[PDB]
Amino acid sequence: DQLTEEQIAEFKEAFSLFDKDGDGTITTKELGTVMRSLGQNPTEAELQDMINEVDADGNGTIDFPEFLTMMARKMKDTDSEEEIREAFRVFDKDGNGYISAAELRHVMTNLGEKLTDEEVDEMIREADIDGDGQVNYEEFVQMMT
Amino acid sequence: DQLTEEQIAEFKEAFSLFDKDGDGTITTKELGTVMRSLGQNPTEAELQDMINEVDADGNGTIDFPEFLTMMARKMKDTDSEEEIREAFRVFDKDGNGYISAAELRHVMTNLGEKLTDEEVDEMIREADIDGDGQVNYEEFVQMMT
Repeated sequence: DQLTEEQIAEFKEAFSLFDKDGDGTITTKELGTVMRSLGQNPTEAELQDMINEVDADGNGTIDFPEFLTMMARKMKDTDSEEEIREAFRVFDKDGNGYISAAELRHVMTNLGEKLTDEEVDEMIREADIDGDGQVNYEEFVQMMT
Repeated sequence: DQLTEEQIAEFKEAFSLFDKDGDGTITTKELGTVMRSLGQNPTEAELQDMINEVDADGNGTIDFPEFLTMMARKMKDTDSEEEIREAFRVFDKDGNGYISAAELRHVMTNLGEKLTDEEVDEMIREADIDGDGQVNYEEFVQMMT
């Protein structure tokens, strides 16, 4: 029991999405963002380990292969419940455990309708992402209108 | 200018959604969350006025007929980009104008692929949601589980 074709393609999609060089490597800083864009946010420590097992050679970079292999060995102990909870956490501002039913709806049904699973990828590529994955949303609005 | 049938149908789906009771009548807050669930955050004077306009008999509620009448007068002054802007603002937790690309991708492609429009509506109905449209997200996580 390994990673299906879809999973692989998912990891490949997230990695490439935050790998501006277009080559096949990403800094340790971008690793955290790649993970979060996958639904699992690692602790500063968990990420640290990952960077070591891969490029503990202080080079700071990570190759898609070394990353894919790493993702497979850890994709064993990973329940779908974690990823979903992270998705809802995005709506929790104060972190108090609650979210607005309205925002949830408006984001899932409205904005989800106006955007295809492939337009989000492109908009992020075209837009200029921060070194922490942070983006100025007016760019998404400007390109959607 | 008249409202399309798709419009009318949304205003009706949202109205009944947050009308926990069953009587085509909702409170001032329920109104606010209904309209936010449609992509249009209304001002607190704006809401008060939509209620003081109709329910000027003490109750402090509003029914679908008048709701739709106002929405018709309201929609004639609202556009599409402002609904997009509000969906992205959902991501800017601190209101600095920036959001996490990682987070945006995750809830739009991952979470948004694990459920449909009716599921979101179905889940919102089965979930305990207080007067502010606020809901404990652990519920949604469990419903999906």
